[PDB]
Amino acid sequence: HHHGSLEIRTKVGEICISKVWLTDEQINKLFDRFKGDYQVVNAECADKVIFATIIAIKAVKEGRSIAKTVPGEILVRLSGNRQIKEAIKKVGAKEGENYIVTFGENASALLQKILSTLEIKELELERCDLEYAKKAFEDIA
Ligand SMILES: [Mg+2]
Repeated sequence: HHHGSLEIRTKVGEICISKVWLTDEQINKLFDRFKGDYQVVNAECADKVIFATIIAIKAVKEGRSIAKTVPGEILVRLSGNRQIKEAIKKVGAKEGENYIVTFGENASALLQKILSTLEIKELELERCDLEYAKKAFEDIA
């Protein structure tokens, strides 16, 4: 824009993700034990989780987020529901296949820590097909 302005950063830092199997039992222990820079979501494929996480990190940083924390804002952005309670219903962790995403300075170690400590089984990361990725992008960006 105007000559002399920043300098506006596109990068949000490292984001790590794994598709996992979680029992209700594992989901309980996860939320009780871990309080940091992660979220667990029930999503169709990985790309949309990454899009939601990027937007959530940026919106929080810019003070333009709907929810007040990144984990809350991931749920809002991934679901498209401004009400956190409604977002949780749609894309919150559910017994079965989930994605764990971590972000911030120690993203990779945190993801490893969650996975290792809870002996969580990883599944093949599933990419969104291009049709879905197009839709997810228009929905989120
Ligand atoms: Mg599901």
